[PDB]
Amino acid sequence: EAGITGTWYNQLGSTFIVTAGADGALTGTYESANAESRYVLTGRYDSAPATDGSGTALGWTVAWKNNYRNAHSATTWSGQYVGGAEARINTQWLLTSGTTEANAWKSTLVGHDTFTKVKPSAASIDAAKKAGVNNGNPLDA
Amino acid sequence: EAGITGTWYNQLGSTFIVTAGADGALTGTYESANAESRYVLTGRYDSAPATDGSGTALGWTVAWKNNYRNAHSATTWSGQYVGGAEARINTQWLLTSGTTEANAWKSTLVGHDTFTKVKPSAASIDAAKKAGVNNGNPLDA
Amino acid sequence: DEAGITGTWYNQLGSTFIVTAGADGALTGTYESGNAESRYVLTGRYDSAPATDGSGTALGWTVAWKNNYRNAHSATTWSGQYVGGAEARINTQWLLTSGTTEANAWKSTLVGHDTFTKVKPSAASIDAAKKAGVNNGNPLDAVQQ
Amino acid sequence: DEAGITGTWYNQLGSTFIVTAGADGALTGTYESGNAESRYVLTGRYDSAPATDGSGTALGWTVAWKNNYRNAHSATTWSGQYVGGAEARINTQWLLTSGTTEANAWKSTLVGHDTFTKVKPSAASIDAAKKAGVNNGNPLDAVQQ
Repeated sequence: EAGITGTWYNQLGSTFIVTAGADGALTGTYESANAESRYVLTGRYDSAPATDGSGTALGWTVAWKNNYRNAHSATTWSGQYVGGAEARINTQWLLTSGTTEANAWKSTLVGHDTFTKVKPSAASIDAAKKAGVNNGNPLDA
Repeated sequence: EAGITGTWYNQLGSTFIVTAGADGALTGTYESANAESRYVLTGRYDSAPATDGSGTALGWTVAWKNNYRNAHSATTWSGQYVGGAEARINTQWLLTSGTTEANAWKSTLVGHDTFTKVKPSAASIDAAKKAGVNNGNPLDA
Repeated sequence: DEAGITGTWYNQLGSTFIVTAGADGALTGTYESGNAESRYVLTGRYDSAPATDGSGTALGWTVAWKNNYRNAHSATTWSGQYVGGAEARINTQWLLTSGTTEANAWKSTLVGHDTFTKVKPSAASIDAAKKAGVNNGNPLDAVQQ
Repeated sequence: DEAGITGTWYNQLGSTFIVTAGADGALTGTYESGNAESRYVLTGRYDSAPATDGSGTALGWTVAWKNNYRNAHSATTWSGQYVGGAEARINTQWLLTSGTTEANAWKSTLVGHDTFTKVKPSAASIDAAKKAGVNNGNPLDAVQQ
């Protein structure tokens, strides 16, 4: 809640800006390390998590359309928030593109992203970058 | 848009009630074949799809908390809408439970759901049911 | 399950795999789209002693999409379970990973699902499947049309 | 890649697999959590002639979680790619499917990711990994503690 609301950064400096509402809503924007690269997001989170050391389940969606570009696709992230001095949101994502029926087999990509509250540097932003980046962001996005 | 807004039914009679807004918002509820089993959903969809026979990309999230139960989990569906006389929404989903760090390996289930606009019968609602149902709905939900 | 799994399996698009289930848990065979150019080696594992409570039989297999004719520089894994009976079926989830550059790693893996039965589908069935959007885990480029 | 893949690989929690890459594309070996009771047969496939453009080497493998000691009635597949070099690495996505009843089929398959390198992690590294939430694709019940 207090912990989820705010700005989050992935492995590559992509930026997730989110407000967690009292009622379980997630609202915000997803962008790159640029208004051309900013997209609306919305989701849900468990607003009354267990108090046993478990993470807080959540998920959200970005449709990759804004006033500048349309990639005809949408990503959903499913994951959990873990608070603390090194707070993280660990996720798995699915990126589905609109396709014809014949191409439906290649409609959905899968991956994983970890978000933290401190912006990374180009060192760990490029090394880790050579480690295999995992944006669920289509290039056009 | 006109085509996505409305009530959708999965393989097992689970019910997805959604409004597609002009701006790309999805808002609605997810429920069983019961207010105890109704949960808020929110998502995004491509409000300006290609006109080449491709589907419309979309996704949405349910956090499995309502005023009756809390499963401490959230499902995201990623998929595409295909319109027509047998309109469908084909999806893949991820169900992540809040877990401790040690149990994070079993935090996320994966599956697939197809939604159509006509409510199925118990025949095809139980056969197809013996065919292996795929709700992304945790039991407590 | 050794006897129940061994044999030819079809998806609803007609893709075919031929597998031998070994007593030791091995799965060995081929996956094909009809012709040799579309046929690939498969190998995997299955639970050779599953629970005796009505549960399915966990299994998985891999196909690397290289044979003596073509190479799609990719590989698919299928993870799922066998259910025996007069309508025996293998329900799976698959992952198709392509070799890519580092920059393209994030878009290296497709995910999908597919179901196999022992009954060859008719063109009819094959036509409605295609209609319900194709679910195969083979890349089209593995297919010699 | 036959030479680069053959050998022992570790995840950041210390799980280990030992694989031989055959010239023909086969992957053969074992997966273990230290002791025999936690060791399982693996088999898979890899692209034995990958692209010559900087791309990785597509591969996959399966482990059914049955050995001579225990049986978890499940199987995992890993799909991913090998990247060679002084910091050689195998990046994967995995699917862990348990045999279940029909009613529980919807919750039969876990998904996750894991990365392997040729360097055994220290307890330190192992401790921060555990901290960053465990990513292994083996069920705990496959592990003899």
